[PDB]
Amino acid sequence: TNRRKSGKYKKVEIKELGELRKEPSL
Repeated sequence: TNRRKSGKYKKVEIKELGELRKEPSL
């Protein structure tokens, strides 16, 4: 993207993996 919006964007990756349920992406 033209702007990464990083960190806030980066957490969305593990958020979709379910960090809200405590399921990690690692």
